[PDB]
Amino acid sequence: SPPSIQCSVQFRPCINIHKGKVKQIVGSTLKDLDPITNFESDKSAAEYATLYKQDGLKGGHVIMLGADPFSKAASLEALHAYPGGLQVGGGINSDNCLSYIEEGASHVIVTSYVFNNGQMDLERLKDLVRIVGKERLVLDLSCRKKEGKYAIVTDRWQKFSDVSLDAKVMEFLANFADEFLVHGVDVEGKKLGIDEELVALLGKHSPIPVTYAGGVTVMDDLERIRTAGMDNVDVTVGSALDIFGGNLAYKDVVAWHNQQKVSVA
Ligand SMILES: NC(=O)c1ncn([C@@H]2O[C@H](COP(=O)(O)O)[C@@H](O)[C@H]2O)c1/N=C/N[C@@H]1O[C@H](COP(=O)(O)O)[C@@H](O)[C@H]1O
Ligand SMILES: [Cl-]
Ligand code: NA
Repeated sequence: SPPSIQCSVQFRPCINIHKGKVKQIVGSTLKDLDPITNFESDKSAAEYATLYKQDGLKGGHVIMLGADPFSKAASLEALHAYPGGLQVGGGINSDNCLSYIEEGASHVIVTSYVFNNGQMDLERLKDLVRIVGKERLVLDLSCRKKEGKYAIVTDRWQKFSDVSLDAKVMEFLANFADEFLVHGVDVEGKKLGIDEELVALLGKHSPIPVTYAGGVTVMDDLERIRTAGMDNVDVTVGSALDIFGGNLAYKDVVAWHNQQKVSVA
């Protein structure tokens, strides 16, 4: 709870593009293998990107949710507005991963492509690193408590894998990923608070930077990210931000992000 001169928890914004529009939803209600929608807008994804660039927020992510091809064009708008500022995910694979780097993304975020038959596919994973480099790959290990563990979920969170999120998995995938992104899908988009157990896990055993996402609702929940995460876990807020129809002031969340860069001088 008291500040840290060494560590600084980053706010990592998001842009959730579904069927061509910017939305925030309860992602666990997507059934495309109607989702509960928290917010829709016709504002171009490029305007959210420009806002983040203005406030110096780096390492946020654009998600192309679903197969609709108009989501691809809206994502390139945001990446073109904020070159190098955004990670981009949503159906990244071997054949298109490099293309997203060449459109201004700093990273691609991957889950489903590196999973086959419920297992981590080592050869697919090595193909990403070969093409884009580990430094431009983010692995998303979003998960859901199942039989006492955190099972990783694939295919837009509509399939349980057979890999559980634990220390041994993170030590291994860290040889292939610059960073980890982890949604607590049970609580995601539902504006009810966060998963403290998952954040505590991510902060104890992740050897590379890890962003938690899901259910951040009030400013006090940002202080739990610090507390449970031992100042090791970055945090995403989506459905609660006032710019996505919530009650949480985006400007307050930015101020909190800058308050974490504590300088003695
Ligand atoms: N059903 C889904 O919604 C879904 N499924 C997968 N993704 C992401 O897409 C990316 C690519 O996955 P693959 O296509 O490679 O499997 C990965 O990062 C996935 O986690 C999904 N979308 C996540 N959306 C994010 O949920 C967060 C909101 O938080 P909140 O404060 O609580 O409102 C923000 O990060 C939103 O952009
Ligand atoms: Cl699979
Ligand atoms: Na959401």
